[PDB]
Amino acid sequence: VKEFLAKAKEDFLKKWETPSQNTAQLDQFDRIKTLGTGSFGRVMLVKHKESGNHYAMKILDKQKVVKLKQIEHTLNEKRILQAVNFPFLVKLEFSFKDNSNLYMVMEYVAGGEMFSHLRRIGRFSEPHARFYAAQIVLTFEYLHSLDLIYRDLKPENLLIDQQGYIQVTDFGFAKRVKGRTWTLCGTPEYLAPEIILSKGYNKAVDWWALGVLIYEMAAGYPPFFADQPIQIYEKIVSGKVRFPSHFSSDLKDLLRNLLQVDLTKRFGNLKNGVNDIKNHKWFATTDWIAIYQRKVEAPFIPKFKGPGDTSNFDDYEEEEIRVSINEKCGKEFTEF
Amino acid sequence: TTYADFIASGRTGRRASIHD
Ligand SMILES: Nc1ncnc2c1ncn2[C@@H]1O[C@H](COP(=O)(O)OP(=O)(O)O)[C@@H](O)[C@H]1O
Ligand SMILES: [Ca+2]
Ligand SMILES: [Ca+2]
Repeated sequence: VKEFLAKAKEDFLKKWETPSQNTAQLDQFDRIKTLGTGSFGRVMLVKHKESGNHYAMKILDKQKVVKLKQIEHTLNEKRILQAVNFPFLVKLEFSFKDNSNLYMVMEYVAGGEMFSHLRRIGRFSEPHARFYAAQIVLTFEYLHSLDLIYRDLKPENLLIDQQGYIQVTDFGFAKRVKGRTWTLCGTPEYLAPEIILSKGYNKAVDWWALGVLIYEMAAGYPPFFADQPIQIYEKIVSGKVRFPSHFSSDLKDLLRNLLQVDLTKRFGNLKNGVNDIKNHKWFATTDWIAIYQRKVEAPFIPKFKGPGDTSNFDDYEEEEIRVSINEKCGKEFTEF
Repeated sequence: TTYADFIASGRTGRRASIHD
């Protein structure tokens, strides 16, 4: 892996250092329907006029971004996503801005969020959860080797593609950092205790969040839940975790090592790095290269009926995409 | 059951990010 990652870093750094800009414009697409939303962004299925291809267009209102103090995070999101390349990371096809909004146009991943399948089916069997987990382990090995921390792992940000494999989306909190950082950001159920306790933290928070993800996939509910975030933070900080009766002993052992409040003990954070996870008994049946190569049979393949089908996505209320005749926040977003 | 307690709670739908 060390040879592959070295070359991967060279490729990434060229793009990190000279990012792509302004590679499309709004009137090149017809907007069709909203696919999903987050706290201040909307992603729409669109059709590109000259190619006929569909894409997923993330639209951010620049004034909302500034009001919520997310300028730096948004510049991070686009600078990093345009620079990465890995089989389980969604591809950014175009980006541009206009007087009012920022646009990130990705490949459309039609199989829907992992979230919706997970809630509907209830939970995933351990082989099913393990197939998805292995892809995240490989993706975090890749991202961390570029000095990137991802910081927002959750089923709502994981899309299932037409072959049943994962595409990670939402680089909103991704950040290139050597050593520690302090921003309180993420999703409450997925936050590592060191984030909540404000002491400064590093890429080990992504391995914690992997533990949450695996738990939630295999249990059908998170290891720490409640009706309000403060109550969740209390449970995370207690760190007490209880497991469903049906979890295997191997899964329980892995999760105690990922949901480890002690950073000198947390898997992914030790001397052997990601190999403590890759070599754990729960992953004994996983062929790590075949996963990378996408040669493993997926446990589940969402129905797909045609270019532009959105039936694997919930419906959303639509709103006008307004573009003012006055430029908003031009200086702030110059490099976008 | 833990399942029943989760399903009756108010955080079973899509979760938004926080960023403070
Ligand atoms: N490439 C894509 N293909 C299909 N759907 C997408 C894609 N990217 C995002 N989505 C959908 O839109 C939602 C919000 O996108 P996201 O990037 O997480 O925005 P936010 O930062 O506002 O949460 C996702 O949870 C998913 O439902
Ligand atoms: Ca999101
Ligand atoms: Ca986001």
